Amino acid sequence: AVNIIKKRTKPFKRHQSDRFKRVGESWRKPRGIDSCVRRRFRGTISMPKIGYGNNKKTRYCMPNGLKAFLVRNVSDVELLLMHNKTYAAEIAGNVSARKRVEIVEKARALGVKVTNAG
Amino acid sequence: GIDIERHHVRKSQRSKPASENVYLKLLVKLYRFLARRTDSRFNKAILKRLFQSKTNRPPISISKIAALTSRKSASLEGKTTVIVGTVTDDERLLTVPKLSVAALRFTKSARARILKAGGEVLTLDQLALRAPTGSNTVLLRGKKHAREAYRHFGFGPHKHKAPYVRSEGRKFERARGRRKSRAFKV
Amino acid sequence: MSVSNDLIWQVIRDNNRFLVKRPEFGGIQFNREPVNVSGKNAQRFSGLCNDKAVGVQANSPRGVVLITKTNPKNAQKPAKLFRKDVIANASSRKTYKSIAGRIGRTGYRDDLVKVSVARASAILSSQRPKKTVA
Amino acid sequence: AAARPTVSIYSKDGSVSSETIALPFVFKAPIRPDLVRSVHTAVAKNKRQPY
Amino acid sequence: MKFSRDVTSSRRKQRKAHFGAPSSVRRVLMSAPLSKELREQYKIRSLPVRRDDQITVIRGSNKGREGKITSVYRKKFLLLIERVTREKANGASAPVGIDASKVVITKLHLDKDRKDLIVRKGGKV
Amino acid sequence: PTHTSKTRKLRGHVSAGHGRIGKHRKHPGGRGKAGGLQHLRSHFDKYHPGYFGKVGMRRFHLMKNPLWRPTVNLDRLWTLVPNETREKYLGKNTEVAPVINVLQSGYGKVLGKGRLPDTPVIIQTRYVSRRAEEKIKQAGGVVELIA
RNA sequence: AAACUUUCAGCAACGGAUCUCUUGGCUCUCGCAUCGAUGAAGAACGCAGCGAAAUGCGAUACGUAAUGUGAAUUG
RNA sequence: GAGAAGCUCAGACGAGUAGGCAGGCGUGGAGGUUUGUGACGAAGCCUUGGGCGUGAGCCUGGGUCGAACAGCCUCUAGUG
RNA sequence: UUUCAAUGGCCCGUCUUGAAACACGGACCAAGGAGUCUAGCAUCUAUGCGAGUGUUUGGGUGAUGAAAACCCAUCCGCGAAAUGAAAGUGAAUGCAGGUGGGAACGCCCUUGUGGCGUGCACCAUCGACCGACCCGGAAUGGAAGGGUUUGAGU
RNA sequence: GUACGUGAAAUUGCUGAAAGGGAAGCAUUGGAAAUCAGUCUUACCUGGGUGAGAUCAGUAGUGCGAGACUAUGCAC
Ligand SMILES: [Mg+2]
Ligand SMILES: [Mg+2]
Ligand SMILES: [Mg+2]
Ligand SMILES: [Mg+2]
Ligand SMILES: [Mg+2]
Ligand SMILES: [Mg+2]
Ligand SMILES: [Mg+2]
Ligand SMILES: [Mg+2]
Ligand SMILES: [Mg+2]
Ligand SMILES: [Mg+2]
Ligand SMILES: [Mg+2]
Ligand SMILES: [Mg+2]
Ligand SMILES: [Mg+2]
Ligand SMILES: [Mg+2]
Ligand SMILES: [Mg+2]
Ligand SMILES: [Mg+2]
Repeated sequence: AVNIIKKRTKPFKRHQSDRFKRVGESWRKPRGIDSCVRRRFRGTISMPKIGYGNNKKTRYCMPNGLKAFLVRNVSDVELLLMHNKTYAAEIAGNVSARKRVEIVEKARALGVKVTNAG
Repeated sequence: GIDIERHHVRKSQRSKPASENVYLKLLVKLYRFLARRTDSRFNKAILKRLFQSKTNRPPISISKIAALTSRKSASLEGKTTVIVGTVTDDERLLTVPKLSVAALRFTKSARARILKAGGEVLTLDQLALRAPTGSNTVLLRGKKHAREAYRHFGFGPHKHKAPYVRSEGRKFERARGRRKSRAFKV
Repeated sequence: MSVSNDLIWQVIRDNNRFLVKRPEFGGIQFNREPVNVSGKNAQRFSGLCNDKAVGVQANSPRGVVLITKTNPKNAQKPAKLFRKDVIANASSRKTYKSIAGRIGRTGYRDDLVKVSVARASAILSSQRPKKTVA
Repeated sequence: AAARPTVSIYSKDGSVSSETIALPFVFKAPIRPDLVRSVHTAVAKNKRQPY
Repeated sequence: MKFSRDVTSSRRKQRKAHFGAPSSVRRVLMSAPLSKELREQYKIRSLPVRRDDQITVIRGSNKGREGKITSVYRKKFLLLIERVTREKANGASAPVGIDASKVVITKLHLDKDRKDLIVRKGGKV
Repeated sequence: PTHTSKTRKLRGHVSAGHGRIGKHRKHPGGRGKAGGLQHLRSHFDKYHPGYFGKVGMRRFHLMKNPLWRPTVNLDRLWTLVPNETREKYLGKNTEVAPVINVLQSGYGKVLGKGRLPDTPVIIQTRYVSRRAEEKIKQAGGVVELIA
């Protein structure tokens, strides 16, 4: 949770997804027998590989050094009582406005940071 | 670049059992500790065999145990036999001697006959208490190549192995290529 | 009589009502059982295994209740297995000292004094009045 | 020696009675989640109707 | 739990038998609870509704209204109650249907057959 | 189950493991085991020698019941008797000797593998090998033949 | 500088994916044995206050007798 | 203590078609479990906002919407 | 995020020695769309039991509610014996043998990669034993004696 | 609003933004413009100012030896 470095912030888009709407952006390994991308010719897009993996100490951490724990109710927030300096509460999208208020209050009581407050 | 040729790179051995038996996991836990905190080759032998598959851990019968521990120049008189595997009975041995055996499993008949003859049966954790380094122990194994598949492995011209045949008799692979009167023999 | 505590952990290390496991962050696990002060899924902190174990829960409206497991003769009697001592209306200095005495100075779970005090501290911090900022 | 692992019997009003039963030997059987899962996987298929 | 081999818990069959019920079957399906005073008087919990019966609405926007049953629209499983209407665009008043299960009968249109139905159902006159 | 199958791993790999050059065509060397004498000979002659041709006499309408004769060796003879009978006679000196009727244990011939303890026993069998009979007689017992 | 072309977003179209549903299908099991020259199966033409397709029916024609229910039908 | 399936110290190494193996991601349905989410808005969809993962993917703000739906351990397949 | 500048970047899929090809498919988008299930066989793994193993051909608690669970007898399959075309015959000289290597254990050194004694598994090897075959070989039987051989044996 | 639940994509109109000398798209790096997040110095500890208060360390007593706890009082 100190000095968080990302080896890369660009997302690795699928080859030719910029040219055909039928080709989604989500990454696919090119397997063509002539593929210039698979062969890594200069000037082509990069492919995901294990060398891009981030430091094990800072992996998964948000910029503030915390990791965003999803919470669906008050009891999920109570799970983060002792882990106040390592986990932040992320309130689920399908939690009602009433329950969301009770969650925000419980997190504030425990000193748990909430990523999506408001 | 570096010119490295890599043949024995990844070790080929099991580092843990494939079994999900929780009690086998407890025995491994015991013998991981014993093999690490002692200088005994016996404990490393037990730990390694606790990982092995069923086919690599053949059974042994009480007859073989009785024979192996009763040789003329033995001195294996009052020592505990240990096998990481199943101890079966041999009903052909009409009178069982007094034996001390430590094993993973005992067949119901093997266990009853060992006890009735005044002997004793131990699990491997009981063995660890009695001989924490395996001192004055006879470590034994069953016959690895007694299983059916080894009748067939290596079959080929003039190898004298067993063929894979659906049935046995004349008309089932005893003709051309198996005798001189039919072209050639093997 | 006893079913082994090692055996119980093997059964419940990945399957129990009190374990909340998520695949995020590479696989985190939380333990929610009442007699687990640390809140982490491990054999030594699980009250379901250990003959001696402690838990610190919140007591309404102030203070904490110290939960402890009685002598293992009650292992088969769940009604007599858990002891719940209400340490409430004491100050923070008084509360931590009693927890340390009951758990540590008795030799019960000396390994769990620090975690228990920290857990009681956090519960007490959660119960304080809210200085709401209008 | 004498194990004496008895189990108490409770009356219909919740009070423990004076009668006990020795703990049946089956309660000392090995507890095997791997075996139980394998058997349960098979047995739970045996009510299925073909489609 | 049901145990009879002659009873179906199939959702498909139950829904088909309800929405495909013939006219005489739909009469029993459109039953209403009797009022507390009527339950004691006749020892009967509920009856198939009937035209010219007196009810009060117990659920919905029209809860608390009272009136005769002007018609029993069985094709729609609906009751039409007197003076329970709504205004159309052109000022005409359109009757508003209410489910039989959502009213309670406060006065029965007793007649020879209805009297026979009370005694047959174990009730009193 | 399908979830753990190799087919699931080959999704996105165009040739499904069967090669781009040679492919996964319909039967490219014929159906079944056809061709053992011609283009499959190098397999048949290596792994199934003796496959082709005839050996021996035919026997029309073979009926296996008159040929029924499972065998038991001497080393199993005392295992056919109950535990109480073994304790009463085996190793003791008695005026009567136990009768082991091998036919009621499901055997038609007594063979001679193994050894016998030194107690008399009467072995009732349809058939017996020569060496089996000699070892029974050395133990003080006898063979009595039955039908 | 516009117009024009191109991309993105909002809004509006075009289109009918998606999601949820389901008096339908499919499959299994259990039970049963009953067509016709006393004219069947099938076909045609007709029958309702306002009815063409379906259901039903046959000049006694969305039916007569008989039995049960017991106030509807409904556009 | 550090899910002993854990913890800790160190060194070397990293092209890949056809092909092989492993560990993962996602989908429909089944058992178990989670005082699980939900008309005070489930699912779905849009997005000129945010976050996580090398990646498969995942979480979230705002908009739209109207009745169901999800996490964890297992089972299963007409599963990308 | 958009755009600009500088530098790089040919159209993917495919068969191919070789595709940017003046080789073929591909105007666009949605939804659908291809290693399955079954009778076997083989290796490997897990589980149960083990000289045995396999309750589901059947029968029972059974009527209640029962396509499940659970229980129960005789057979039978595979395995516990091979060999021979067959008629047939059918597995211990010995500690169920000897030799070499060898796991594990014990003892001696004296700090070596030690010597000594048992020797599991496995492999190589010399024998013995059973069947077939080839011998001599003193009406029917083939006992002792043999063999360079032979068997998917002990 | 019956051309009716939700209402995707291709494709289209309007509005806004931006770019454009014989394609466009992409990658790297920054400029420019637009837009997003830090809520910090919260907690805990001590000192300083005043304030009121059932008042705290050792003890007395209520499971024999030692240790923790609550509870009646004193210690004011
Ligand atoms: Mg990234
Ligand atoms: Mg191909
Ligand atoms: Mg070719
Ligand atoms: Mg590589
Ligand atoms: Mg499906
Ligand atoms: Mg929603
Ligand atoms: Mg878009
Ligand atoms: Mg990352
Ligand atoms: Mg498919
Ligand atoms: Mg260039
Ligand atoms: Mg090629
Ligand atoms: Mg090409
Ligand atoms: Mg070509
Ligand atoms: Mg072509
Ligand atoms: Mg074309
Ligand atoms: Mg599709």
